[PDB]
Amino acid sequence: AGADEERAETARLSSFIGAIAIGDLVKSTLGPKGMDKILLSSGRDASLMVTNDGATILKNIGVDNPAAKVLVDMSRVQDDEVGDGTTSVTVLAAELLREAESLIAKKIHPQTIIAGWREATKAARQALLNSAVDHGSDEVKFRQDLMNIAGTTLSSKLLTHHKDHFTKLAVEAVLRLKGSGNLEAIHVIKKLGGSLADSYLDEGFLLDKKIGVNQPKRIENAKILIANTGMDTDKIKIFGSRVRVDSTAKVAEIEHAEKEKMKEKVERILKHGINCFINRQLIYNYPEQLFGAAGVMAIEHADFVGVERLALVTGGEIASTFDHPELVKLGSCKLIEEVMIGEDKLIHFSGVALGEACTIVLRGATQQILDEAERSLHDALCVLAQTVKDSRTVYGGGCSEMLMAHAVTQLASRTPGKEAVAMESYAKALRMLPTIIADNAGYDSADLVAQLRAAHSEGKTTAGLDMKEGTIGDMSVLGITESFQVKRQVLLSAAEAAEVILRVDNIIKAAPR
Amino acid sequence: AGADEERAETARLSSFIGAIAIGDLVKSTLGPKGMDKILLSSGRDASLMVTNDGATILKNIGVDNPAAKVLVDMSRVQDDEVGDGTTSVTVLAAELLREAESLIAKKIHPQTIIAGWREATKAARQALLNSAVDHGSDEVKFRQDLMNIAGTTLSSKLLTHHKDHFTKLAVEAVLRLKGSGNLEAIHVIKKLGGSLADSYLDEGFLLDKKIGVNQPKRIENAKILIANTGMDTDKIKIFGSRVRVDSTAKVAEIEHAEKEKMKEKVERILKHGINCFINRQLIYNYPEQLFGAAGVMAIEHADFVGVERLALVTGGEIASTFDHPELVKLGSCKLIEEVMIGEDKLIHFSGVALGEACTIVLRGATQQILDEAERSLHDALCVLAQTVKDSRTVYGGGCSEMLMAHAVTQLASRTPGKEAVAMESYAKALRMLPTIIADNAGYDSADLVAQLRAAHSEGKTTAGLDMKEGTIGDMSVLGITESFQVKRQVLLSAAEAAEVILRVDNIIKAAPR
Amino acid sequence: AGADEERAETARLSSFIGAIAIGDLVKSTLGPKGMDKILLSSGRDASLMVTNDGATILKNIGVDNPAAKVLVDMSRVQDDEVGDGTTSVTVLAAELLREAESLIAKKIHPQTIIAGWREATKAARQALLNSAVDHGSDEVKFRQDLMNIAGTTLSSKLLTHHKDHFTKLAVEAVLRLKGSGNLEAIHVIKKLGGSLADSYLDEGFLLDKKIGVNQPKRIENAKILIANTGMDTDKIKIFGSRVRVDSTAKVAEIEHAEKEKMKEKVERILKHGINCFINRQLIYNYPEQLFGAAGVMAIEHADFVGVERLALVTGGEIASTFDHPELVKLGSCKLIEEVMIGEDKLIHFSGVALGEACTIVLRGATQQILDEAERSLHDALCVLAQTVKDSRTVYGGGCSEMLMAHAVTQLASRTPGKEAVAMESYAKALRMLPTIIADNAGYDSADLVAQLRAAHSEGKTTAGLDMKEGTIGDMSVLGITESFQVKRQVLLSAAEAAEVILRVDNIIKAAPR
Repeated sequence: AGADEERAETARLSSFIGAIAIGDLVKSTLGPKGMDKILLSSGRDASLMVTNDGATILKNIGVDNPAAKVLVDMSRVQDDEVGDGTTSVTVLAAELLREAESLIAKKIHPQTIIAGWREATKAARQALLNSAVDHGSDEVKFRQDLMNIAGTTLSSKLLTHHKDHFTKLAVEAVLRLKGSGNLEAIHVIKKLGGSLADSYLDEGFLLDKKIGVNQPKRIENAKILIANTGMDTDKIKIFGSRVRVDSTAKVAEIEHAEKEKMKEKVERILKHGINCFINRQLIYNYPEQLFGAAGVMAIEHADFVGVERLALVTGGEIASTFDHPELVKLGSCKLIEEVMIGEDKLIHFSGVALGEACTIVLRGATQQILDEAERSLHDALCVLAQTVKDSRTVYGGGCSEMLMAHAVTQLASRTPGKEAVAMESYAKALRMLPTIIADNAGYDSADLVAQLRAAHSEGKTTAGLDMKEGTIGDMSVLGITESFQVKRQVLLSAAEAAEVILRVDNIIKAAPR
Repeated sequence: AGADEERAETARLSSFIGAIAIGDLVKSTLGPKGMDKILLSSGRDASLMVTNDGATILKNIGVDNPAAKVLVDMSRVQDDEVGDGTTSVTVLAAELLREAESLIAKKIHPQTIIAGWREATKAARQALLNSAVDHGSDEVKFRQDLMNIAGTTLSSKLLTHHKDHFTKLAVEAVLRLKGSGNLEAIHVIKKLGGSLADSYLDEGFLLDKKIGVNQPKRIENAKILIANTGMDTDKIKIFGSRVRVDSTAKVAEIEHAEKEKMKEKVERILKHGINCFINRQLIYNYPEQLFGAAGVMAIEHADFVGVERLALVTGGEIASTFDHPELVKLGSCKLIEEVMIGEDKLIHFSGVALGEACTIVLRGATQQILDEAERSLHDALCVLAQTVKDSRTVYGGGCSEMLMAHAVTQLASRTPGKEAVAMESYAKALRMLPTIIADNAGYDSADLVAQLRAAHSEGKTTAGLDMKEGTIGDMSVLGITESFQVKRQVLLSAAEAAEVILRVDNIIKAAPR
Repeated sequence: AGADEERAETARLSSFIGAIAIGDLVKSTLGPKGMDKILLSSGRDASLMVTNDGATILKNIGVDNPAAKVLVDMSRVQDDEVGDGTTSVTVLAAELLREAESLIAKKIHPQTIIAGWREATKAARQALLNSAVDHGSDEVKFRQDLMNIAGTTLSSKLLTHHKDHFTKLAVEAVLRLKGSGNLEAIHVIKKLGGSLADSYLDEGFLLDKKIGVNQPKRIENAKILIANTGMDTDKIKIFGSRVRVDSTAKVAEIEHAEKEKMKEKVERILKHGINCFINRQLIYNYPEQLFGAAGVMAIEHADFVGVERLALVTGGEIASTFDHPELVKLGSCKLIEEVMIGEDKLIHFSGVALGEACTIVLRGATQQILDEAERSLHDALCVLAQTVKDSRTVYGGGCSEMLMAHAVTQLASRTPGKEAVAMESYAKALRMLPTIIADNAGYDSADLVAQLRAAHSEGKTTAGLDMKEGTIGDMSVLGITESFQVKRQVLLSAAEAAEVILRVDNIIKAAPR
């Protein structure tokens, strides 16, 4: 079957290599001051894709044959549950593998060593219920809505110079989302024109299409018409082919028949007061001359997904044949217009009666960075939704890591012999996270770690690493916090990821269903 | 893999090399006695293109991997707002990079150095509000229209002998152009025939087509008809199919139907007084005989772009079916005729009542050099149009640069330590421009630097580098002046390109896929 | 990387190499002795073209990449002014480059050297607006029409034993083209039959074609018909299909319909008295039988180019459908006939009322030399038109070059020696020409230079190199003269063309790395 199997030394090594390669790259991402990375790939990759979110970059590609992709895939479930904020879940699992060099010296029973992973659940659950997290969002909430965790997610990201304002905007978007919808109908677009606000919140839906140069500039008391069938007429579903009437003179009636399609469209249209027509496909030329005289703005080949979303927004319609007008059609009427804001022209649909669907339009600084904002909304939508629902968070700035480390030292003394040596090694791993945060800051590491441990040991969960100061301070005053979900899941599956490879000392031979 | 990550000094170096290569080529370009350059290259290039405009050449070719294309791109946005006259903006940006080698010797914090750019605000503005330059350009004007900057723009260019006259012509074009209509409707064609004037200005629009050998030579009562649909008839979209017939005689009735189509065209046409017909497509043969007898000039397969601009000029038309004659067509009426010019035959539309759109025609001797005028005219339109709107200029020949240099010298050593080195690096950058101007003309650079600084220091703004003289002289009488917004923007444009790579906060980075 | 690597020493070399190769071929050509050269290429070239005139050979073919084709191109512009006689302008420019080797001795600044070209304008102004010319050429003028300069142009050419008579003929040709035309409508052909005249002057246009086996030999009071559309008829619009009949009687109309086409052509034709028909395309067989019996000669697939000249000649016509015979057709009638010239069979159109367009028929002895005459006509027409318009001339045979040389020697010592070496070199360029004129004569070159200079110095412009004498004599008696503006342009042109690549030190490169 072309099976690739490695015995003892080689099998273990591949996991070891996979964990180390990813650790160095992800470590710089963490913290208020993160580093943006630039990735270039060939083969269905347009240009360098720069992702600040570690989970997004791993999901996108499958670089090579060594085992690590499955470990990567699991993080998505975590994302649906919580996901982002800052990425640290992958890093802790990778360092577990490094003491394995020490482990070979033990020389014969790795399985006994394994009982530590179940023990790790003990280590992780001890962390659970231990440490005051937060009071939690009531619902909507006035000032606790943001200016907290989203900013922290952003801090590692470059756009933060104007971006932090954008993050603040996103919570407003999440609060409106809760009501009856689901987790759908959120649309964001960006504009090349520069502004300090760098974004506007629209009460309705954003679209970009035009009938033609002629027609009135704006419409009011608008009525919206949506048609399943195109305005094109002649073919039927089967030719109706070679007609041959009895000279040129009667061929004219068929041309006349076209006029009948034109007239029906205007007669029915005039009574309603129709201000806008939206059709998802091709549109017949004849009606276009007629729309301009009437003062009605139509949209040719409107995208179906936008239209379908639009329908809940406008009260909906039953789309059928030209009978479609009047009562079978329901149309919202606040205002439809093409406004000209800043430079590039677009059409704004707004004032929806339903209130169950909304759209956001962004403005940028004008450059390569502008395309960055596309990925940027998506990060914001996910961070806030979970933070309000979980109602639980933990202190950032490495505050969480030092507290747990003091507790885990005790755990090694907890077990009489073999368990103790293995359990202690897991505990020392946590120490590196605080050390790395301080080192990139531009401050002396030795002074930092000694003072750090003393504050955590005392019992203050709030106290943590302050990079700006270069010393230890109160994290809570800063307002930096990490989502509660990211911490419980990493601890539970960090052990599971390493568990499938390392515990296997020998291989049978399968692959079925 | 394939990341092209470039860390610390290597990243800085790529910016450095791009700047030095560009400056040497462009330096000879700005001056009364510029050289002129020809590029051979190969592949999709013909042979020795010669461009005197630095901005045009940088955009045309993107030769290599190092970053500079985006910096180059920004020059064009400047062109819309003024652009050229002479190209000097690119040179100043490059020189600021040379001091960076000195900076590694300092080896402290590159961010700290960045402070000089921000205080460059007090430099660009120092150039501003200091030294009155002219005062005029209120609108139209008799002799201030040219014999100024346009001559200077072309002074560098070889075509100066006969062409300086052409430059004079271009401002007349801008005067008609000016209004609240921004920039629209400008068309220029060079012709293969030589005259002393080497160009005549047409009051209307120039086109090149003919109905056929028959029909009268001159209409002089010119009325214009434009049709969206061809004169061709048969298929409609309801064929009547491929057609039988018992005998050849029956097919005769079909010909007769074609005849009716001819008659409708003439009956309506004579009443209007129709003198010329222009159709943007193929034209059916039958009407052609009709037009010839009537004394009406028609154009087959007329280009659409000419028509839309022409419509603005004539007063417009509404293009529909054969109902098109009379009132639905406005038809302007001064003079339409085909006029022989020197060598090649062309058709001229003239006498436009609206006044918004006009056309320029150039002739020339008949040279490789002659095609040069097409790109040159575009440059001519851009320099003069902004000259009137800005209403402000600066002294050329290095006068502006030496003055600014005197102010920056005080700033340098006065501030102690780390900031002084940064401030002074920018300051001596200005020194190179005086050296570069004198060196290319055949005079000793060393002597020139000493004498130049002493005159500027005294307080005479007008005095500057005179290449023909070999020393210093009064710049204003020479006729060399620089656009007002080129100087505030150039300092800012030079500043941002180098600054962005040195910002983002450290970033040692690495990244996989 | 791209563009061609030239600046400093290598760039100078390309100009240098182009000048030396061209000078040897052209040097032989100068003067009555002048040597004819044979050039061979077999694909797109009929036979070796001797091309005695230097200007004609350089323009026809651009053999290679080095710069020289553009320098060559200017000479035609000179030709438009006059630019012929015997070629000398190109040679003087080339020798300017020879002492450039001396210039590397200076080893540092070529620009000081450049001021010498300006000096040349001062030096060359003593050759134009100076000396004396001839003061004849009233325009038209019956006896001063030729036997002068055209013979001189031909003196170099070998054919001038019977050829000189041909040159005399050409002025009559220039006189007839006098008017509002320019240079158009002149056709020249040659024949293989020998006669003393070697040529004949005809009243009209010559075309080689024949109708067919049948048809009258000659027509008088001839009327000319030209048709855009061929005489082929049947399918038009809607073939009426391919027809199967029910019986013999119905098919009567098809055969008869063809007859109507025949009837229109004959009945309309008879009233006019039609003697000849010319069609630029294929012709239908039925009319062909008619033309023979009627007494009318028709031409199948007549060349369109021949037809267009003929139209000015006959007063023209409007070409369309069979409505064409009568007033819409203008016929000029003298005599149209097919005649025998010595051996070959040709058709002659003659007796043009307009007089604006004419054709020349050359016969000749039966020689390689005979094809030389075709070469001669293009040169003949250009020489005479300019001579009447300029009203000024200079003495040939090297008389012009030596006089100028005496003046330039003084100039070198006037300037400082470093400058002087560069100025003197332009001056000694003139000296080589006297040596060449004598060398082709077979007389001793050393003796000739000494005696030549002494007579020119004295002040006699008329005195020059008498090749036949072996010493020096009166050029005017010989009748050899050069037009006045050939000299004005050569002196300005020779200097700056070379100067543009020597003026500049560093140049044209884009951005390799």
